[PDB]
Amino acid sequence: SNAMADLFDGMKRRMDALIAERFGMKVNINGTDCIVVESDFLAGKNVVVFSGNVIPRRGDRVVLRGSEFTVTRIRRFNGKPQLTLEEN
Amino acid sequence: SNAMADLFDGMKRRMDALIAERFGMKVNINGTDCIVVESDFLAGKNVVVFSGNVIPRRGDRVVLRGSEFTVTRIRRFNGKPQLTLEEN
Amino acid sequence: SNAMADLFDGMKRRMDALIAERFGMKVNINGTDCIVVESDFLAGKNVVVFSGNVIPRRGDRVVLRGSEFTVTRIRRFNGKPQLTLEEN
Amino acid sequence: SNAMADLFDGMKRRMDALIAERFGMKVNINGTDCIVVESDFLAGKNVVVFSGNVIPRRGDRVVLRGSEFTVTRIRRFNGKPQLTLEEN
Repeated sequence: SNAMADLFDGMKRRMDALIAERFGMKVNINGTDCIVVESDFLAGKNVVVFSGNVIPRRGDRVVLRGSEFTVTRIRRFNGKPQLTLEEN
Repeated sequence: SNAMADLFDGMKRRMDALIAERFGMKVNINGTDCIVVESDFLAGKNVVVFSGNVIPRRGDRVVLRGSEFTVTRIRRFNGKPQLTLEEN
Repeated sequence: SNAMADLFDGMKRRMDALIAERFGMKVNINGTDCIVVESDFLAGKNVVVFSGNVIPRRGDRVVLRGSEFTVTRIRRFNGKPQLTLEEN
Repeated sequence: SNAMADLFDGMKRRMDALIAERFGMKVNINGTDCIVVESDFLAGKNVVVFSGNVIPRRGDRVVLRGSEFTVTRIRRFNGKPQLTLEEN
């Protein structure tokens, strides 16, 4: 019952925290700093947002690796924002 | 790199398929049959949708266990539709 | 590094505790009570020992489900004692 | 039933193969080449043997990183040989 489900949830939570720790980048989205991971490591730059303190939007300017981008579209990747970014 | 990430993805995919197999219910949402799991097993009926062949919406009538419901709101649960259903 | 390895270890530890919780049986081996799981659920009765407080041996009498057995041979199953038991 | 158990087994199998891939070393034990991982990454050199084609023994000479060692003792680490090696 819950046991199995509660276990699975914790494993998923720890699994994502590890991916973010290993490949995450520090990035600024609409004024808020957060961690993102390039889609290269998981699969017009593409990245999925791991921090839970931001809600990215189409329009938002994203500073990544010193360059400015614009979130042109937003998909889902296991419930996480997958952003399509375009140079400015 | 990808190895770890590709592994994690497969584990997540298999983990959800098992939860659906063990606790999933067969239910009809807006004319389409699909599998859903009561939130009781994972945490005004509440359920998360596991089948990938439906896109639930506020308004949709849901036949569950012989009764009709209406999806009043839709949240996310690890990227899956979590529906709040009300009796008719 | 350790992170990934430490994570994997904990998942394995929790994974086994769940299997034991769901299918484990209470059994007496050479005077000590412990949990065992029938090989039917994992693959001349055959079982693997989950409790860490016993060290089974060829010769040992095992009371299981009301009947007495003798451990005729001992293999390994992911590092756990897999006992071959014969009726008395 | 088996489903959960069969899933857990596969995850464990894939989990170990990944650790070996990331930290494994190529080493010769009693004439046979195999993969080993330093205990530093998992916890008088100490290592656990991942390859399934060897059966290490006390006495065996082990060539590791260009140096010769002797397996002085053998423990278990989740069912895998954990060897204690001494310089020659």
